[PDB]
Amino acid sequence: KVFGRCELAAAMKRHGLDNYRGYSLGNWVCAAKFESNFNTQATNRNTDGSTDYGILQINSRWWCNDGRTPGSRNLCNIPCSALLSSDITASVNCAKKIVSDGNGMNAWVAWRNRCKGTDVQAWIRGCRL
Ligand SMILES: [Cl-]
Ligand SMILES: [Cl-]
Ligand SMILES: [Cl-]
Ligand SMILES: [Cl-]
Ligand SMILES: [Cl-]
Ligand SMILES: [Cl-]
Ligand code: NA
Repeated sequence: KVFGRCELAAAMKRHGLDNYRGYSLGNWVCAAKFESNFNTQATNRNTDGSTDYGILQINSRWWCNDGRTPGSRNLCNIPCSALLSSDITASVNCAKKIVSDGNGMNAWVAWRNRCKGTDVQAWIRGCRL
């Protein structure tokens, strides 16, 4: 499922991401934007053998199980495929866990490089929320 911008904002908010751990909706949507282009089915293989999954490109090295990342953990306790669903609940819950890990949204390299310190609220501007 490729979400529209305001559609994803709405879904993220309904799942309590809005201002979760102090990050406004604009951050999460911006992050989704540059991480996956709003596509629940986005995957990317990393050089170390791990894989990024879903709308927030959650990584199998720590957070999910894809059965093909030797030495990895499954801290969100889900198969990585659940992160690819048209339903963002799993991605959202797992993201709440990541963003509490100690380093906030810096855990997403695209957020740090492309969203952090920008006018993130542009990302939810005009959305009926
Ligand atoms: Cl699609
Ligand atoms: Cl939309
Ligand atoms: Cl915002
Ligand atoms: Cl991650
Ligand atoms: Cl594995
Ligand atoms: Cl923080
Ligand atoms: Na894993």
